[PDB]
Amino acid sequence: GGGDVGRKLIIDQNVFIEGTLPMGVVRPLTEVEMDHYREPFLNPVDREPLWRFPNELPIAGEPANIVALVEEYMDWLHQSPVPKLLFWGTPGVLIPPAEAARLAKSLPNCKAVDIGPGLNLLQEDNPDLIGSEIARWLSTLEIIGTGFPFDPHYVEVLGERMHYVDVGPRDGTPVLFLHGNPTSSYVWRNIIPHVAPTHRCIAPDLIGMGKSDKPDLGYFFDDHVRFMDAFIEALGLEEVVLVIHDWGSALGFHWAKRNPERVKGIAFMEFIRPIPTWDEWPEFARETFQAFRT
Ligand SMILES: [Cl-]
Repeated sequence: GGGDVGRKLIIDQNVFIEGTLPMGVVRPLTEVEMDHYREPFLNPVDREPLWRFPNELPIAGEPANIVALVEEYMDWLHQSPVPKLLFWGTPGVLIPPAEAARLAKSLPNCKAVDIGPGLNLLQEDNPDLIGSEIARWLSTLEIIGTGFPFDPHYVEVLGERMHYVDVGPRDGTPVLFLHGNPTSSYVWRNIIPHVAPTHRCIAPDLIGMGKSDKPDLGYFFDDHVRFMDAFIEALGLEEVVLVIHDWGSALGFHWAKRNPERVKGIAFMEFIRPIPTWDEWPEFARETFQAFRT
């Protein structure tokens, strides 16, 4: 029946972690890094978000509700004067170089930065360029390590505990870092130290991911929207700068569309846009993502 093939891969065999995660990094992840990425998902039942996410991707018009939501935030982004910083690599996964270049020209107030060879987790291939460029860009606004040496923070959100990194000073505009699938705040570990000297860095683990709680949800995008909206409010955030990636970019752009006065800049990379046909998905990943959605 529907879903059996993709669930066997992602839920039973843990393919998103053991296979697709390496497919998203140009360099080889170390065993220590793999173990940090594996930690939330040792129990197969906890792998639901890893499977629902690729089934939410807006590919070939489906699911229609996600396609519409993403089209809406992309239209918002095209009409917004907010400062934008777009990182891209070659060949990319979600964003081919030609699309990055086009968006750098068509989006208002947008600087683009080539990180060199990159797939999906650009932060793993060139953290020092991404971090240093974010830090320089923040200084203009009108506002590779394997460890995770951050003090834990936890906040109750709609009755569920969410984990986050929170470092840097409390007397400015904070920078909110949003990860995607199948990562956690760990993906930002080598970016945050470039920013923390000047700006507060807040990096939550999405519900069901990282060190956040694992409620019995379907882990649709709607669930992530609800929990991230409530996380932001539970921290009392007013205005923010966003640094977003992958499904975290869908969260960040959708939040910005709904809260435009509160977004003072967006840095983004390997982000969710509508993929009109399977031909626009990279061949090396096409049979994999088709199977995930079977
Ligand atoms: Cl995904």
